[PDB]
Amino acid sequence: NLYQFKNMIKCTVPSRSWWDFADYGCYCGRGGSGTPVDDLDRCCQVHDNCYNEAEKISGCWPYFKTYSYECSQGTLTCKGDNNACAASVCDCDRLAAICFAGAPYNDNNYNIDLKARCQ
Amino acid sequence: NLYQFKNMIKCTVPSRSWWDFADYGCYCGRGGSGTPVDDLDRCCQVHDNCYNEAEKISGCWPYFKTYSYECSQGTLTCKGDNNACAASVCDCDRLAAICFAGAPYNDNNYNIDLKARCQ
Amino acid sequence: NLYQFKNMIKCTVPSRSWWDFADYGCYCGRGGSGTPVDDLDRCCQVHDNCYNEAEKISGCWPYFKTYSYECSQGTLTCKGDNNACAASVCDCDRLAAICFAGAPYNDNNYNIDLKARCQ
Ligand code: NA
Ligand code: NA
Ligand code: NA
Repeated sequence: NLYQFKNMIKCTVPSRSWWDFADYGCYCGRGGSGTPVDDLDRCCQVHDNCYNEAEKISGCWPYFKTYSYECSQGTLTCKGDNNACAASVCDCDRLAAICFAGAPYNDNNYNIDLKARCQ
Repeated sequence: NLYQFKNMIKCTVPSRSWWDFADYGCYCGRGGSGTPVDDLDRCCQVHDNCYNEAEKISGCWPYFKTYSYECSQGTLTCKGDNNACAASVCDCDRLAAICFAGAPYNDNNYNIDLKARCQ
Repeated sequence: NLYQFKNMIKCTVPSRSWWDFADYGCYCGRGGSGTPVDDLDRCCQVHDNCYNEAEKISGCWPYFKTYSYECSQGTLTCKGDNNACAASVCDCDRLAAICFAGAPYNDNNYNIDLKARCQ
């Protein structure tokens, strides 16, 4: 669910706010089209594609679905007790959190004009 | 709930992204005031008024309430097993999805400046 | 939960829309950094800090957590039947609703450019 994704992010990028990732580029936190602005934005595009695949499971609603994971400080693991939807969503969140940790953050791509940059 | 509304939209307007409707005009996806910018925006205003009416039912929370509906490809139906809140919310979502299918989409009303257009 | 906070606001500031508070300053409805733009924005900053403290309770997710409160027209009370997470979240929402009622609303701080005002 949304809060668990937020906490995963806090596990891997403890210095940045969840808000820095909530409105970046063409895909982070909002938007589903256009050319990704930079590598971080690409991470968000992959995450978006990942959630769309999980939504194919009947009744699977990513932002609302609770799952079992663990952050053993810096390290993320999706636990084996998860159902199909949970496990899928947990995987999507995990991979994105790790993707966000490696990508550089360009302050200029924060809170951009979707009409001007997103195709 | 939010995901079911998203899927209703995908049933009736399969070509557009849910994101195209999430930030349009003065009423689509956000905002509750000002003069609607075009016919599509009017659809969103009617939907907003519809959710406010459903919220009069104790404990009825539109974006969170799950309901029974079906999309038999292009066609939408709210199933008879729904409680009062569910049935109401399902109706609101159904009528808007169909409204969105007929209204033309003006690219210029996407992600507008609420301060500049919304009274 | 989100809808209950919205209703608390409607209890204390019946004249304004929930939307007027959903995108104001650096902290209302979104953003977690920068210098608060005015007293209303400070209310939102305190509310944000309050939710972060409640999130320390295992499994406590503010926007999703349902609680027991009552609005006896103008007056707000968090009922004694709430668990730790509920009671905390209810308190955060109550204090903010009352804070919003006293602070003046500056139309110029609505839907601002986060890049330009938020540090
Ligand atoms: Na690159
Ligand atoms: Na017309
Ligand atoms: Na002051």
